[PDB]
Amino acid sequence: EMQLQQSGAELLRPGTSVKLSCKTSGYIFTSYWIHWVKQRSGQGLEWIARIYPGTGSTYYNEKFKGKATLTADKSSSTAYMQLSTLKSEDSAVYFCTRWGFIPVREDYVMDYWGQGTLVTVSSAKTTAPSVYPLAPVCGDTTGSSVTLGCLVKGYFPEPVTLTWNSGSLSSGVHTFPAVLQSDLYTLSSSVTVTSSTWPSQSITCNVAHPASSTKVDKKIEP
Amino acid sequence: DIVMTQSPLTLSVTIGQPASISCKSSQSLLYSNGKTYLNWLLQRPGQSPKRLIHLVSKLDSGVPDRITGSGSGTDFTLKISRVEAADLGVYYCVQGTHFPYTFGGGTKLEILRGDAAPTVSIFPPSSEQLTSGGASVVCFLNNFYPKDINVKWKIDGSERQNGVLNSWTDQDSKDSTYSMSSTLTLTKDEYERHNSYTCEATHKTSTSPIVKSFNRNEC
Ligand SMILES: [Zn+2]
Ligand SMILES: [Zn+2]
Ligand SMILES: [Zn+2]
Ligand SMILES: [Zn+2]
Ligand SMILES: [Zn+2]
Ligand SMILES: [Zn+2]
Ligand SMILES: [Zn+2]
Repeated sequence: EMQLQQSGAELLRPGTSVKLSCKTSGYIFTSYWIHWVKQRSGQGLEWIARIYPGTGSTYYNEKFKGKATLTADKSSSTAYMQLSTLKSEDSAVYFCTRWGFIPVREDYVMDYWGQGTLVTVSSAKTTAPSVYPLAPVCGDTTGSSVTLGCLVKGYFPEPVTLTWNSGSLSSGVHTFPAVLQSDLYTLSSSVTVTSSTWPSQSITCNVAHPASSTKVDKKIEP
Repeated sequence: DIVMTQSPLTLSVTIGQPASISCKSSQSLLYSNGKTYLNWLLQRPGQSPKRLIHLVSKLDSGVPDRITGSGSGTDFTLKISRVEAADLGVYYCVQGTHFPYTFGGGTKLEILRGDAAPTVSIFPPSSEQLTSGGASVVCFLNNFYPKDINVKWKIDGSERQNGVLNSWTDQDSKDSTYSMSSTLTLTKDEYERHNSYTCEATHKTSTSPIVKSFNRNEC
């Protein structure tokens, strides 16, 4: 099982630099090219560069010469990409991928991708979120079923992890994308259960904000 | 660089029907060795992209042959003979014949289905928030189709436009429906000066706006 594991989200200040890592496993690291791809605001991919860890040979997209520097540590099977002097356009999700093209064969092998690393270029300060429980009053949906909610607001930067009952309750939940407003994000999640479950059994909202090292569990009380 | 134009931008197809996506390039993708390096990728919601086809028509291992690729020169087409729920996502063409490699803008494939009216839930401010001097009234409009919906908040009969924060989820790969959240944030003081808070929606499934409200008061 071939696997590419990337580093976590990063909050960078304008003008500074970051080194992203792409740890590989399950294949001979030195025999395949690793490419880096960039994705901004959804559908919009750009090819950055590729490195052949076996030799250290690299090829860059003219647009990125001077912006990205690719390296690879054979002893640890980790490819790195350093971005220098970050600006607005640099906020994006970066992916690493063992593309799989074999030049000599003029054919391809399966492509493996990393999960992606989100880079945020901002000078705004890190803020812990407030987690508020949403118990129904009119948001009851009447009997039969009842939906509860969880409001996570005023945090920076992304991401925040929200689960219900420590991951146990995964069906019927809707976690909405966080929306930025005035340097702070807001995110909400709703969970629809049967009238028999709640308030008979407890429903708890779990939230984690790594950047602040904030972890909070809110119990949806009536 | 080579410009790759994909059309359509989005396509709504019912499960079982065929779907085809076009990709045009500013230069022939025929390489000097006679091979044409055109690839098609699929990025599933919340997932990294994955290559479906390479060398114009060669399927990658583990890719269902419901998917077909074809074309030459500057015009290429990806065809899904019979679409399933797993085909939901954005498709891209990537050319590797010319340097640097360039991608198409993407084509979002959405599963067309039977209309579904929203299930609305409205929630008053939690005790905790009010303590901080803030008040948010949340409204959830779950599982509807089509995605097109218009929600407006009304306090004591008047439309409130300032302080509204909306968020929509992508098409659910389980029921093909959409859900959206609308939060209206006020100060504690003003919240306690009004009575009725109404979450009003406009959707295809109703000739009249879908309403959900509550009257805040005391006791
Ligand atoms: Zn092949
Ligand atoms: Zn060329
Ligand atoms: Zn040439
Ligand atoms: Zn008034
Ligand atoms: Zn009045
Ligand atoms: Zn009023
Ligand atoms: Zn009044």
